[PDB]
Formats: sequence, C-alpha cells, structure tokens
Amino acid sequence: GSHSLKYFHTSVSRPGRGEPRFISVGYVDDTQFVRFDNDAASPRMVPRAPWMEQEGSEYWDRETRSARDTAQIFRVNLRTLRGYYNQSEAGSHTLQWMHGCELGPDGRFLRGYEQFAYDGKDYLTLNEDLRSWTAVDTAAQISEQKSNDASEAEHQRAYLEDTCVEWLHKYLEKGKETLLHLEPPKTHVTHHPISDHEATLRCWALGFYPAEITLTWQQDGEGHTQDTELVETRPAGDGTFQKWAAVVVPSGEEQRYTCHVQHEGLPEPVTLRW
Amino acid sequence: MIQRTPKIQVYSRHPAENGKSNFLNCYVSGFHPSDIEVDLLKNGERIEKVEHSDLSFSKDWSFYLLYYTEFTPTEKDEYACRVNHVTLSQPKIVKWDRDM
Amino acid sequence: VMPLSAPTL
Repeated sequence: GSHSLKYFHTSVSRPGRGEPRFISVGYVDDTQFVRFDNDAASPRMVPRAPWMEQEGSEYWDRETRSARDTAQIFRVNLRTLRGYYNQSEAGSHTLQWMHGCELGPDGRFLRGYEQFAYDGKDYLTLNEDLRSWTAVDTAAQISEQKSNDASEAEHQRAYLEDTCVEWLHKYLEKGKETLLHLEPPKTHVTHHPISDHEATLRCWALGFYPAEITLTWQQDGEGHTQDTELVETRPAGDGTFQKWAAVVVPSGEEQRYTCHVQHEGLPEPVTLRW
Repeated sequence: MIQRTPKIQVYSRHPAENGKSNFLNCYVSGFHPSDIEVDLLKNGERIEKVEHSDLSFSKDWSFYLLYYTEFTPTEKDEYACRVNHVTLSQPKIVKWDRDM
Repeated sequence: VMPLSAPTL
C-alpha cells in the first residue's frame, strides 16, 4: 500500500538544569528506525531497527551532523520564541517539528507535510503546495517572513519531493523482510460476569503489524453497540501492536454480540462470538 | 498554557502465564508537557532498572512513551505503574490487571 | 534521512 518516511523532533528548555534536551526519531510507517538524543556526551544518530545496523559511517556521520545542527538551531529558536512572546527565562518551553513524505500505492510521491508547534499548539505550517507557510499569530508571521527571506520552503520542498522519497525507497528495500510483512492479529474473546444481571465481553487483537486496525462490537448483527469501551492501540514492545474493545451485556444475551476485526494482514474480516 | 493529562495503560507483552517469562509494559500517551516520570512497581517497590522508548508524539502534538521491563508473573506478586506528571495532583498508580 | 536545512524561526 502507501508508505511514509516521517520524523518527530522535540526540543525542551530546562531553565537552570543545562541546555535544552533535543530528541529526533525517524519512522518508516509504524517502525522506528533511528534516533538522536543530545542528553549524553558525543551524541550520535543511532540505529533503532536491526536492518539499519549495516549502514556505514557515511550515513551515521551525515545524519549526526544534521541532528546536531538541528539541535543548535532549535536552541536558538527557543530563545527567539521567548523574545516574541515576552516570556522570562524562568519557565520551560517546547518546540516540536514534524515532517514526512507519503508514497501512494503506485509507489510515487503523493504528499509531503511539515509543521512546527510551540508549547503544544500549532505555530507555523508548510502549505500543501510546499512553497508557502501559514502562521497562527503575529509571532509566527515573523518566522514566516524569515522563511520567505531564506527561501526555506524551497529547501523543504526539495527534501520532501526528492530526498525523502529517494530514501524511503531505500529503507523499504533495506528493511523489506519486516517492513513489507503484514502480521495479522491473533484474536480472542474474554468473558467475566459483573453482576447477577450483566457480564463483560472483551475482544482482543494481539501481535499485529501495521498498527491500523478496526475492532468493533455489533449487537444483533448490524451497527456497533454504543458505549463500546475502547483502548488506544498500544505497542507490544516487539514491533507489533495490541488493542481491545469491551461491551457490557445482559447475562444470557452474549450470543447477540459479535466482535469484528479488520486488518490489512487478514484475508477477510474476522468475526468472533462467545 | 496547554497541558494535557497522560493516558496510562499497564499490560503484558504476552497474555500472562504464572511462572513464565514476559515483559511488563506501561504505555503513557496524550500528555503535554513532555517531562514525565514513569516507574514500574513490584509489590509497591520501584524496579530500579527499566527501559523506555524514544520520546515521540502524535499528530495532535501530544507525547507518548513506552516503559518496559522483563518479569515473570506469579499469583502473589502485584505490579503497578506510577506516573509523575505536572497535570496530576499526586503521582498516579495504576495496577496491572492481567485482563486489560 | 532528515532534512539538511533546519528552519530558523
């Protein structure tokens, strides 16, 4: 299907506790493959997936340089932004940067995005044309103007349309044995009485990759039961995902409920019952 | 300005079988700011050496982390996750329930 | 790989 190469960068000021903490993580689809963290002596970009272990010094040297340079620029950005918003040196503040390229099923560029947040809210966004920006307020308007001065959209357009796509293809080849492997969920139902009158039915999906899944309970073979208890899809810790959904039902009425699981790894949707 | 409270899930990598090796996970998500402390507890006592994922965030800017340690579950041992975040009145303890 | 340019705000 579609594939994506994305990074998530965070810089947090730590007033009187050292310089800002900076962390970068890169993903292909739902798989982390690199990280950089400056909370350490001589910090380097390092592999975080087995298939990246083979990369040589050319790669690690260039990616460490980029991450170190970004950390420095983010450090300066944090000071500037305090300036724009008339904030003292006393509080801690956050700058986030996310970006990515997305290939469609036909294996070519479909979309690229880039966005900045300050203190957990949108600040500056690259527009869909990848040639202009949207600023949330008068402070971000200055950053917009600096970007226009510096032809920053051109730099980011070249990364998103060209470099990001070239490397996404490389990574998909390097890691194909796992990245292109659909792992379907192992599913089961649990059943626990709550009272004389009611019981919990819980539908589990375990061990699946990628993360995208739909888990629903249906009553009487149409629709979805209201007030289904869902949990956010969570990592197993081994590169696969887990999710469950639960309903509370009247005792003796369990046969009216079906759990429905859709996942790219399943030949067809799975239906479970108690 | 914006602070968001962590969502906390405590769970095993594999369905728990007493006496069999496993991983205990504490997944915290949906939070801001990123400063957070997450401790895994065994019978009320902090496990000194646990690992965590690299700080990342979702489309809405909120952060998520996985904390995890190797463990062998038993009937008698209680496990929990303790989360320290500026949004909480006091550190929040979430017990491990092998059915959740 | 990550971008070779990091925007100045």
